[PDB]
Amino acid sequence: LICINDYEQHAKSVLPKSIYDYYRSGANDEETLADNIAAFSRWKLYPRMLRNVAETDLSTSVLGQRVSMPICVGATAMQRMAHVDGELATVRACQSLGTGMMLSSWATSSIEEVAEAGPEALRWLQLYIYKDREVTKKLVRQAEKMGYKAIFVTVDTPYLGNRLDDVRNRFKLPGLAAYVAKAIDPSISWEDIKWLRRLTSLPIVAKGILRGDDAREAVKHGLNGILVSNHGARQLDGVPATIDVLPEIVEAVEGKVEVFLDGGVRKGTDVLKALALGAKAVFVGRPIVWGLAFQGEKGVQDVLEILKEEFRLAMALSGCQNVKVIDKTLVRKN
Amino acid sequence: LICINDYEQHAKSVLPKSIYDYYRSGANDEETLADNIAAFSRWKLYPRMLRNVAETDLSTSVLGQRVSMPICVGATAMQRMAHVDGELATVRACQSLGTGMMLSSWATSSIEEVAEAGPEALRWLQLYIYKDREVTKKLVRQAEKMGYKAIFVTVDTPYLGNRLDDVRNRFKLPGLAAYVAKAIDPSISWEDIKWLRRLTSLPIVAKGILRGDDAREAVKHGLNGILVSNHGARQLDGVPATIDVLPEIVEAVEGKVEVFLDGGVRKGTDVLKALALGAKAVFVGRPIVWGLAFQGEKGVQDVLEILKEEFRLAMALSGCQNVKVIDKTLVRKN
Amino acid sequence: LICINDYEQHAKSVLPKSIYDYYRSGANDEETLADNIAAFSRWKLYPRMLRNVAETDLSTSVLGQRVSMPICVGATAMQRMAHVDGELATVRACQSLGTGMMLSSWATSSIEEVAEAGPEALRWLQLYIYKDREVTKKLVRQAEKMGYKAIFVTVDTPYLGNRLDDVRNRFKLPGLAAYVAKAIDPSISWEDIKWLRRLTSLPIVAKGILRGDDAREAVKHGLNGILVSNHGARQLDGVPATIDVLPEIVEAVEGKVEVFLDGGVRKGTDVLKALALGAKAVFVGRPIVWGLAFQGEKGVQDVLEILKEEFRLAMALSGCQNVKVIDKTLVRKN
Amino acid sequence: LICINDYEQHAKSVLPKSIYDYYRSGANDEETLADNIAAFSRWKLYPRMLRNVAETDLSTSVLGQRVSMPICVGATAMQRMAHVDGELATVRACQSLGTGMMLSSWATSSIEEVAEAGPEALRWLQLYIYKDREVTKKLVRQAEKMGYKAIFVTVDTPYLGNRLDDVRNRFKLPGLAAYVAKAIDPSISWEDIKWLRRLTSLPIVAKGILRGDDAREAVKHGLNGILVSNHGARQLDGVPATIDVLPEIVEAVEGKVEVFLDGGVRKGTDVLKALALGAKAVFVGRPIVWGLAFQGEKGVQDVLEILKEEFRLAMALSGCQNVKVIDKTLVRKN
Ligand SMILES: Cc1cc2nc3c(=O)[nH]c(=O)nc-3n(C[C@H](O)[C@H](O)[C@H](O)COP(=O)(O)O)c2cc1C
Ligand SMILES: Cc1cc2nc3c(=O)[nH]c(=O)nc-3n(C[C@H](O)[C@H](O)[C@H](O)COP(=O)(O)O)c2cc1C
Ligand SMILES: Cc1cc2nc3c(=O)[nH]c(=O)nc-3n(C[C@H](O)[C@H](O)[C@H](O)COP(=O)(O)O)c2cc1C
Ligand SMILES: Cc1cc2nc3c(=O)[nH]c(=O)nc-3n(C[C@H](O)[C@H](O)[C@H](O)COP(=O)(O)O)c2cc1C
Ligand SMILES: O=C([O-])c1nnsc1Sc1ccc(Cl)cc1
Ligand SMILES: O=C([O-])c1nnsc1Sc1ccc(Cl)cc1
Ligand SMILES: O=C([O-])c1nnsc1Sc1ccc(Cl)cc1
Ligand SMILES: O=C([O-])c1nnsc1Sc1ccc(Cl)cc1
Repeated sequence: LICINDYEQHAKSVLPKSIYDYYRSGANDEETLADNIAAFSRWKLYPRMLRNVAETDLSTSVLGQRVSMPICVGATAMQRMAHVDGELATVRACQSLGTGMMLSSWATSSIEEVAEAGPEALRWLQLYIYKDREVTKKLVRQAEKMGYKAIFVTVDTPYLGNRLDDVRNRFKLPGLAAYVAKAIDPSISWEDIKWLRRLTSLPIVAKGILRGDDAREAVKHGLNGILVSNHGARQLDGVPATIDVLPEIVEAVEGKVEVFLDGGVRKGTDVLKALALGAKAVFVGRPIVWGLAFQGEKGVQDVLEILKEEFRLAMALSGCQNVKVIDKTLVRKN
Repeated sequence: LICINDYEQHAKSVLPKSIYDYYRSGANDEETLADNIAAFSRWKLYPRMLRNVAETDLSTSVLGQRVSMPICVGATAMQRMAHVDGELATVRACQSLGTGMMLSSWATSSIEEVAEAGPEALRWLQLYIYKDREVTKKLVRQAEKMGYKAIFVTVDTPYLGNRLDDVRNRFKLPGLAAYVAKAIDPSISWEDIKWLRRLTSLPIVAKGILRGDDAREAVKHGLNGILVSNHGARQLDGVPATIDVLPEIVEAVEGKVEVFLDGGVRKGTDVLKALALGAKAVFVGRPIVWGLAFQGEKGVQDVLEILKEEFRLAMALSGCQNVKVIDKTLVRKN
Repeated sequence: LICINDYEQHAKSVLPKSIYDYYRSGANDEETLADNIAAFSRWKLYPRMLRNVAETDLSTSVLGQRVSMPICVGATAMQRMAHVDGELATVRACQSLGTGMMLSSWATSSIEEVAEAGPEALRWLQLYIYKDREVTKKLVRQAEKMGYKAIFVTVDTPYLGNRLDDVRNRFKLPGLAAYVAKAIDPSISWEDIKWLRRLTSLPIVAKGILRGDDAREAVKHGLNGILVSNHGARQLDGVPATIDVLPEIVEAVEGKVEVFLDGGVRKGTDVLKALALGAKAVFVGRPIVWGLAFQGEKGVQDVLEILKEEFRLAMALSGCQNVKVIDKTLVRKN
Repeated sequence: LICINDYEQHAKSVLPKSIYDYYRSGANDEETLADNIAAFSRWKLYPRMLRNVAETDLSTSVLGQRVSMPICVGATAMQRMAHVDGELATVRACQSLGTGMMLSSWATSSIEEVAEAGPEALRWLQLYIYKDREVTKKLVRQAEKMGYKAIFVTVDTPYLGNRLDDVRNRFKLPGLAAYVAKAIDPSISWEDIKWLRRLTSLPIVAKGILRGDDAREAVKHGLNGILVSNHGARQLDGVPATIDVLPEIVEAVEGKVEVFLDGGVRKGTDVLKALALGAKAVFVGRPIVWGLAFQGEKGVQDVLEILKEEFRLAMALSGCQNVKVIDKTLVRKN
């Protein structure tokens, strides 16, 4: 297969409508789902010519840890619905490639099983502050023990988003909105973030910030990064594309913490634009799932290599031999 | 049924083309009809994270009177064409929900019958200043006697709008433009508003203002609110979407009177954007009619509950525990 | 028939493709043809409420002469291809309605025959400065003798525009680009306009100006008006919609001469927007031809009455009792 | 055939999908391919009236050499795939017309064979700085010996662009990305341009610059022109349309060297807009290939004459008797 969009159409075939719709969906009318993609098109590239691009180096670092490319795997729940191997395939592919994986909450594999499947792979844990604070506490402890290098706290889901396709055909695995309400605490504030900060010395990244002020607030509370994310357009519909908010957030943080982006990344040029606008790395969600549905582990590895090569070429044609050379002048919005 | 747009398609089935077309239509080319919806999409949401949203309270007040949500039923004529119960179903549903209903002119039920059907429901009367001033005078007196809490004077209809579908297949119930010309006085000015002001101490709201200067003029003449309305895009085609004019009107009124909006509200996020831009409450027109055509009273109650829950979720995901927390920074226009 | 767009589809039926295509076409890719219509949609209306609109008066004046409405018939060549009566039907309909007609060059009726068919109708002559100056001279003399009240000099056609459909199927009546090259002088400058000015004391209007500087130049050379026109999008494709250039031209002329508009007028609201932006009257081209193809004289009269009533309603709903009340604040561009 | 777009559809018929797709393609999603065309539509024309346009003269000069029109043939590889005569047909047609041809790298004809086929035709050579510097050196020497009047150095291809259709069906003539990597040196910098400058006293034009700073840098290094080009949208997708970047480049160069444009030119009005924005001449790529596929030499000659006449008419209708009269005020962007 040639590009990421071919993988989605192949996953559509191999997967039951019920399950493909769950992975594909955005919230309500899917205005933001469409805009995550479209916004990248509105950012035009202004490449520099005649720079030595012979040995294009894609390596960078995420929160102190080296990675082979600024493209890492984002947290998506219930990966075993896409392929029998699920999270284990994902993490093994990340290991092959030298990139990191964010293990999702409601993963279809344990934190321990993931660690063992990819012992040398870079691993981070995505987590919610649950009603039962002890559950959050145990997860953090387990992540520390099992060699996970960061905690991503998702802050944009006091309740689960209203995804129309999920209701039209009811859904379950051994609706979804009720399970979230029982477990995830809608009352949480910056005080509950102070608690999480004292709970661990691991780098914590606030996942799902879309506002400048909230970003400054994250910095003030001693967190170590912002993942600019609209939760794959699955939460509040009508929020801007994450590539559009990224500038405001990059500027608000004033270089004090690393800023990352997910939502809409499907091409090498997407990666380049995000890094030009100031993101340190990007995360992909759906593309990994589509890879998984096609060929499990080899599917994920293929998806990440297609993105890797596309990013290498896009870097080369922009006159960027390494990631440190990328700058704001490479992009301008129409 | 899941969302408001499903109700319209169901009403299309159950209703004769002649009658569905009457409820659906805008004026001339329906440019504004389309824009009432589309404009909401152009207003993007910038939600705050990590605010306590455990006990989301949707209650507010309209012209001194408490309501359960900032979503109230707008005036639409001839509701018995949609369902045998018409206005009686509508008002009973509003009573169940704790919201208000604007009784329309040319209602298929009397002011007295409506009052009795929903004695404890919040009720307002929509009215025109008719040629025969006594007819207007009696209606006002009746509204005072029957427990109606406000008068909405529609000021945007000196003549009836040209709705193409209404002419293509002639229309009637025991064309429409002739009945309006006989009854509604096209000569009326702010002097006729001075008259209406002295006529009653009930709160009067100017319904159908689209200009800043006209809004200031309404304030100057001692009226108690502005309903920013383009009459469901049924009057002058080529006027802006009401969500677009709302800022100019909110600013022109300088907090001296409450400002409301109708036209295009179909989703919880619509409600949120209107309130963010400064409206106190919104009115829905067509959605109530579609509810009525589907299941009469239960249909209207369902429509309003779908909107209610959608607004609750949208509020929660924006970090708004109550309506007093909503502010201008929640929205920015593309 | 209800609106102007219904007339075009009826004319499509009754006319041979060859002849309908000639009347319909724009130049090259028809970018401007589309934009003449579309631009009107981008101008939004901001109506005033509660102004006495009981006796809406549509009468105004064109170059000193009273007319019943600011909607007049523009010059279109070869009207007998659409209906046996051609120009005679057109002028008789204008007489019925109390509006003016611009007789076209290459009319399928003589200046004398037109004058006799509508003796009391307001008549102007459209003219080119031909290579043979005597032909232009005779036409001017004839127009003076036959009671024509103005000369419209078309200045945007040194050569005929390239209309793709006209070449695909060759065309003729007892190609077209060769006849223009033989007759119309491509060398003409403002000096040839000085000549035309001294030739007659009739009001002369420069037809087809699209630039501010050219408009000032027309004023300087003692002409009496500007018809802002892109020749029905038939000349240079990729020029702006005439409703877009009208502001720049209205401002450049500084109230020294009357300014008119044609191109794209199909609805009453079009007329209103043009007058709001400062035009004194508008001309319609194609709609008259479509009227003619449907019912000859009654067809033209119907077309003009539909426009008349639509303009009356649009005026009323904007709060304009007469044309003198229309002002720039009625419109704002998106 | 009437216009350039008819030629593409005819070439689609006569050519195998494999070969048509190679000539047609852009890079990745073809965002820029579409925008090269679309951007011209966004530049509107503001024609002057009543200027003597009797003897419209289209002649100008490219790098000191007279040409019959500001429309020249751009470099496209492997022209014999389109027609048995290939480059020989192209150059003979340019000779007939009095315009120049840029001979492409990977031409299906030798530099010597081209020179002989069109001895009196204006000829320039397009070239890459190859890994083997001697190959570049020989080409330059040969171009000097064989009467070529300029060297166009393509600077936007350190690696070949990723054209999806080329991979879907593999391609070859007695994939393509491997041949480029073996031959074209991705390491080259402005120092390798200094080398090329000392290598010849022929005018050198930097082909494929899209940035203002890079243009200034080209000027500083003693080059003689900039060809504003995005390589027919075949390299980095998501770069602006060349007509959009042309202003920034024209201004950055401050009249010190001639600036040219290719990419998207299909109509006479395109040529006019490019020259209005400050380009001295434009190059066409694909249209020549489509001409070639239809009727070889007569096909190319037809294509160039259609463009020539369309440009003549567009010039005339703008009030431009010659190319020296074209100015920035003729265009404004929407
Ligand atoms: C199938 C699905 C499940 C997801 N599950 C989670 C989750 O459990 N926790 C979380 O923080 N984000 C979750 N996300 C959001 C992703 O972390 C990420 O923000 C999003 O997928 C990025 O957008 P993309 O899919 O266009 O790459 C999920 C997204 C999808 C598509
Ligand atoms: C069927 C129909 C009848 C209406 N009748 C009246 C009316 O009698 N008086 C009035 O002031 N507005 C009337 N309106 C306008 C509504 O009060 C309200 O402005 C509009 O419906 C809001 O737009 P919406 O339908 O998109 O919610 C009517 C609208 C419709 C659709
Ligand atoms: C069929 C056709 C013939 C025309 N003939 C002339 C003409 O002879 N002289 C002239 O100045 N304009 C001519 N025009 C342009 C019209 O005067 C007028 O500018 C144009 O029709 C207005 O645009 P509209 O058709 O959208 O109303 C012609 C237009 C059309 C459609
Ligand atoms: C078939 C094809 C082959 C091309 N080969 C070359 C080439 O060998 N060297 C080069 O500098 N540009 C090459 N180009 C780019 C052209 O020189 C030119 O930039 C482009 O075709 C202009 O865009 P247009 O096709 O829309 O006119 C090629 C373009 C195409 C379509
Ligand atoms: O966007 C998404 O799909 C999600 N984000 N956080 S949980 C989630 S899906 C989900 C999976 C399992 C359970 Cl129990 C509840 C919810
Ligand atoms: O938009 C609308 O449908 C309306 N607005 N005011 S009356 C109305 S419809 C109407 C109903 C009944 C009569 Cl008698 C006249 C008109
Ligand atoms: O737009 C148009 O159709 C026109 N404008 N001026 S003449 C014309 S059409 C025409 C009619 C007759 C002759 Cl002989 C030449 C040309
Ligand atoms: O856009 C294009 O098609 C191109 N630009 N430079 S070479 C080229 S195509 C090509 C032809 C032949 C060989 Cl060997 C390699 C590449």
